[PDB]
Amino acid sequence: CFTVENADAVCNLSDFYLSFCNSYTLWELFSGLTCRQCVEAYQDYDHHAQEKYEEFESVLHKYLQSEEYSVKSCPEDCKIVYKAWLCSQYFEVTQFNCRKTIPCKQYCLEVQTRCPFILPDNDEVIYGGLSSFICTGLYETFLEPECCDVR
Amino acid sequence: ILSMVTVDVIVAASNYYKGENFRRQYDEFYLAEVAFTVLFDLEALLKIWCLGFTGYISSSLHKFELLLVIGTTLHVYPDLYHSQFTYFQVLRVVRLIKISPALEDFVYKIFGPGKKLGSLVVFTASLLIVMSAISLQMFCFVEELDRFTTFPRAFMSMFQILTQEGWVDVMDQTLNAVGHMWAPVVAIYFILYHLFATLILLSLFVAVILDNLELDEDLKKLKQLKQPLRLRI
Amino acid sequence: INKPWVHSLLRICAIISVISVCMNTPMTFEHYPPLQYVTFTLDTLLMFLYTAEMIAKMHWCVFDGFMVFCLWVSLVLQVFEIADIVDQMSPWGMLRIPRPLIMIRAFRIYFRFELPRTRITNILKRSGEQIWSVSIFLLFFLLLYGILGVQMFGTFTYHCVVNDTKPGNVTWNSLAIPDTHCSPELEEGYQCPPGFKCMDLEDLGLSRQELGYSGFNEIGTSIFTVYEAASQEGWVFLMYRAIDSFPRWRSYFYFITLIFFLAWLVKNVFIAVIIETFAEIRVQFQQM
Amino acid sequence: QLYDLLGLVTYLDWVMIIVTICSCISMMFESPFRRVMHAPTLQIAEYVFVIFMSIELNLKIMADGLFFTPTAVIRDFGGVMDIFIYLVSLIFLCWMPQNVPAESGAQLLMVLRCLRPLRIFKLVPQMRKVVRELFSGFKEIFLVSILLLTLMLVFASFGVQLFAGKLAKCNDPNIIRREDCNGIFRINVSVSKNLNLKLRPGEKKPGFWVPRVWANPRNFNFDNVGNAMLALFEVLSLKGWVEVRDVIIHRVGPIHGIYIHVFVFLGCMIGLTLFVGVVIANFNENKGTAL
Amino acid sequence: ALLVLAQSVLLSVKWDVEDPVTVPLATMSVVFTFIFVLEVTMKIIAMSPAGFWQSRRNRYDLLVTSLGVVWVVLHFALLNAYTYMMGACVIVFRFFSICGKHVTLKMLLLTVVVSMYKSFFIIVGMFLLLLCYAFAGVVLFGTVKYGENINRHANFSSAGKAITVLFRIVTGEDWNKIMHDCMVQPPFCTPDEFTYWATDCGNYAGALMYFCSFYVIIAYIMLNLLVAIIVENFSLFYSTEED
Ligand SMILES: CC(C)CCC[C@@H](C)[C@H]1CC[C@H]2[C@@H]3CC=C4C[C@@H](OC(=O)CCC(=O)O)CC[C@]4(C)[C@H]3CC[C@]12C
Ligand SMILES: CC(C)CCC[C@@H](C)[C@H]1CC[C@H]2[C@@H]3CC=C4C[C@@H](OC(=O)CCC(=O)O)CC[C@]4(C)[C@H]3CC[C@]12C
Ligand SMILES: CC(C)CCC[C@@H](C)[C@H]1CC[C@H]2[C@@H]3CC=C4C[C@@H](OC(=O)CCC(=O)O)CC[C@]4(C)[C@H]3CC[C@]12C
Ligand SMILES: *[C@@H]1O[C@H](CO)[C@@H](O)[C@H](O)[C@H]1NC(C)=O
Repeated sequence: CFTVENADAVCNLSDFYLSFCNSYTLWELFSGLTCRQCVEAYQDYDHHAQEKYEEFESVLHKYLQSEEYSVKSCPEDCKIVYKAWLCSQYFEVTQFNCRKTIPCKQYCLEVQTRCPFILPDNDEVIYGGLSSFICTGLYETFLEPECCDVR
Repeated sequence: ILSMVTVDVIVAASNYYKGENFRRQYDEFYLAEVAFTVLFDLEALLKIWCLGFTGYISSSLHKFELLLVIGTTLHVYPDLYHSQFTYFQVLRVVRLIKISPALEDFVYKIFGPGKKLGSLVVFTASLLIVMSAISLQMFCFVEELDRFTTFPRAFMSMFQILTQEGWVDVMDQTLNAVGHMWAPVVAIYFILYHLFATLILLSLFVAVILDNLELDEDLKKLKQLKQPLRLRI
Repeated sequence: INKPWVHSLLRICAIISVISVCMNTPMTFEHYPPLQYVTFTLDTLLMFLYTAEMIAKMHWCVFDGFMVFCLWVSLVLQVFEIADIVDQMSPWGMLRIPRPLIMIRAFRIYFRFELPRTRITNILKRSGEQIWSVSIFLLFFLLLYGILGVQMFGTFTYHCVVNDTKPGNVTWNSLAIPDTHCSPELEEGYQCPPGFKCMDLEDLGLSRQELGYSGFNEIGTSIFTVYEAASQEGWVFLMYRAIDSFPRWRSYFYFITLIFFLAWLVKNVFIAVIIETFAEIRVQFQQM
Repeated sequence: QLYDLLGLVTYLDWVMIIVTICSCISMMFESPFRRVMHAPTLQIAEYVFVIFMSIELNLKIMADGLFFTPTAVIRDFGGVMDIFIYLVSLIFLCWMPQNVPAESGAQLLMVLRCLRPLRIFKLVPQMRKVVRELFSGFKEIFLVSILLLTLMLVFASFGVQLFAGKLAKCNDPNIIRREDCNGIFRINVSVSKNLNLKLRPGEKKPGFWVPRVWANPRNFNFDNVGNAMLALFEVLSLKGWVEVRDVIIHRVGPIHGIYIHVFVFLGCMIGLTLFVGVVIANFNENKGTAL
Repeated sequence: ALLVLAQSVLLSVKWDVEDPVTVPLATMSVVFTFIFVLEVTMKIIAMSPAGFWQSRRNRYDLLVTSLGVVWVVLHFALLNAYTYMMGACVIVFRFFSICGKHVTLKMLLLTVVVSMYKSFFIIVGMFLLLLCYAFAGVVLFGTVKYGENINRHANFSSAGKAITVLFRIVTGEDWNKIMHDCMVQPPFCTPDEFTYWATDCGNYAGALMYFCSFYVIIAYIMLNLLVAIIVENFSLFYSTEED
């Protein structure tokens, strides 16, 4: 319950949450994925995730049909799942101190389950109605690490 | 032979996509196609032996079948497999038209004398070619415009205008390419071409087919002058 | 000229000329430099052949004279542009605009009529008069719908944008996703949700070209848009813009009647005309 | 003319027409959040219609008979349709479930219930006349449909044989190889199709980050014969066919651009004109001026 | 006829109070009316009032002129949006009145009106079929997640939206994209086990059958009845010189 603020102060590791990706703790990432350079890299990854999340939030805010596109989904869940998905992708590590957990991969599916249909630009490639956010390719067997169900 | 062609077409169409992992130039489908081509060659040889070359060629359907046989014999060449010649592989299904005499009679009646429709199609092709060339020579040099940078693209654009799909988008892009001083004349030219294509040419097709369905006037006059229920149980 | 073989060679030469004019293109030479010379050879060689006829015709011909003159002009322009003194991207290519028309010569044999040309001329004249009448009908309806659009639908230029957008800073990032119109009225049209507000991008300084030509700002543009909609191409999007930008009933009535009248019946008038022409061909000729 | 109009059908028939109009108007207000099963206000029309339909059937069956009579209530397709509609409505009334799982028997029952307006066709003689005139040319329409089906089968077989699995491209244009497009990339978002604004040099188009995937286009593909047939049927309408043309040309080479074009010539320009000619010829035949 | 055409062209700019250009135009619209009044007065003072009344075209012209005179009287008193819209409507009707003046255009107009009158029953049949399909569509797809083409405009959430979308499909614009939007299945959409109104997933086979049948039946068959009606009526009425 101590969000990492100073790179030097930090260095049980199981109680120091990250700034942006608060769902994860430094201990697991150390386990699966000198300490000053590591913590600095962690902060850089968090900064990049913050930037991309802000970009996505700005894009979504302009979607005027935000509360009508689905009767079973709301924008807050879409934002939460996007944040978790990005954090998991930068932090491809199994979480151990979860209380309830699911594979991290399915998180992207849930995105396209709850997030609105964003139409991609067709200027140099004809997408033919292809959704911006999809996971499974042509005849690709989708299903690994497990991590907290932050839903 | 009808059942055999039906089975051949069904097998050919059954070559659905399975996976990128396994796929080879030689497969059960290729062997089946070679076998069917051999059968067609045997049939053609027997037919020519019996009826003679002159008798065999004397009728249009036999010429068509011979042409298909040659096409599918070239098709099975391993370097030419799955090439354009695959068209000749599917054209075999045309033979099935002979299963029902009613279908053949309907085809002959509705298409009528081939001269009219042949003239119409050649006229359409010639008009499309000339207009595509004209617009190419008008627009090929225009910078920032790719729709007319080559003759094939100009023909694609004109065919699109004929179909009426996205025609307004092509017109808008052309007006964007040219300066505002020249936009009006090019817009007028495109509008006139679209008007001519949509209102007359398609109407010409409709009228041609309608007249094909229409009976001959002499036959009309001749025929006109000449001229147990559910409870049965 | 005497032998029919000469006519056959002339027809094949006309086909080759059409192919050559189709091939001549700056990017064709750029991607395939060698063909730049090939097009030259035919362009001159074929010309020479036709010159003979011009020499032999001294003892309708204005058509052949104009075509051969166009051939001369095209060869001359080719000579200058191969010397590299005139840019290949120059507009001078327009001088080849009438050359492909030579294609008609290929069918001239079929165009020749020895039967009583008077009747065919009468049929074509009657068809021309009927086509003219239906054209006036269409133009009158288009003008009517154009003036109605000018009066009813104003101009489609109001759009929702981010609250803090400033003039001259208009850009992709300033528009809502998807771009949605308004009516400034508090009760009519669409209202920007909170945090956005809509106004005229024309006032911000955007040019007409970048906003698109479609609209009802003037009678000319109004009839242009009416014809575009009457083609059944993009009329639904225009209708949606109208609903978002103006009262719902106005757009529904206008577009429903426009589709009812112009799209179906008026178009069918032309098919009716051609059917009557085919009937007259059926009787007048008595055989075909 | 008013007297003739009022005498077009029997008084019972007029009452039935009015009742059907009331019922369809009442059904027009049904919505997923205003279901009839839970809205008593909409029940009245259904109840009145069913009661009146029941009495009509009761009166007619004892007057004409259901079978083996010179005149019967059910002797043509109209009687079959009316009996079917009444039985569906009565079953709906008797059951009227409170929970309707998606794609279940109850949903099918509601779909059948939706066929209610067709009664006007049988009840009004002019609608019967126009239906008969339309169906007169059923054989010719069927033959034309078989011809189009054969052409579509030819082209679908060719497409499945040649293009199977070749239309798939990774969603990221930058990468060219399947194995090399993994992770995340930045995809732009459509703003306005009609707009053609220029972009300032120091700005990036709106967009967000999405994963790289090797996926086929959603609207069409040629993986199997069924998908090819569906794609060709879509191309018959002349809507969205330019996207198919561009996709084929860019992803399978420009030569295969012939394949689509010829189809549009054979299927769209001619094929539908066969339907047009058949319908016009049948109309003239029925009018009686064909000979 | 030329004066009527000029008055119609006067409507080239939207009449609105804010724009000053509106005020002059109205003025030039007044004088024409007075001139037109003479054309009526003449025709009603050259002929007996009954004689003028017998011709229906004269009745229409008199009604239009009276309405225009009323608009002139109102304009000098109120000078509001109502007056401008009334004047625009009067000018529109006067321009539409040109049809009787010409011969060929008149005959074509009679063809069109007779065609719609005789196709009334076919149009009612189309409307009934469209209503049936609208009921089916609202039942099957009343709650579908918004997609490529389903949006605020294209929706099946109510009967009216279904009618509008079906009419669009009859016009054919992007029907296939709507169908594929209705094709959405998991994991794109959230399925429900109990009720269809609590789920956003579409019906695959239902969508295929629905849209294919609707498009084929309406577009390929029924409109050709209107085509035939137009053809027969145009042959009936339109007729140039006969040898
Ligand atoms: C017999 C009649 C009725 C039909 C006439 C058809 C010709 C006008 C067509 C047939 C083949 C066409 C050619 C086919 C292929 C090409 C390749 C094409 O190559 C490129 O465009 C490459 C450009 C690049 O990629 O940079 C240039 C046009 C050209 C010569 C085409 C020009 C027009 C041709 C000769
Ligand atoms: C074919 C028949 C049925 C009639 C169709 C009308 C066309 C004959 C003409 C008449 C009005 C014309 C339009 C009148 C006005 C304009 C505005 C013009 O835009 C500008 O004036 C901006 C100039 C600039 O920004 O520099 C572009 C051409 C356009 C669309 C013209 C295109 C051709 C139109 C539609
Ligand atoms: C006299 C002639 C015209 C015969 C017409 C008979 C129809 C009225 C039949 C044919 C199809 C039948 C339906 C077929 C299937 C079902 C599914 C069935 O669904 C279930 O509830 C069972 C499964 C479950 O409950 O989980 C209920 C009856 C119903 C609506 C049937 C009701 C009666 C229908 C509409
Ligand atoms: C997004 O737009 C930029 C130009 O602003 C372009 O370079 C980029 O390729 C586009 N995105 C994709 C996925 O092509």
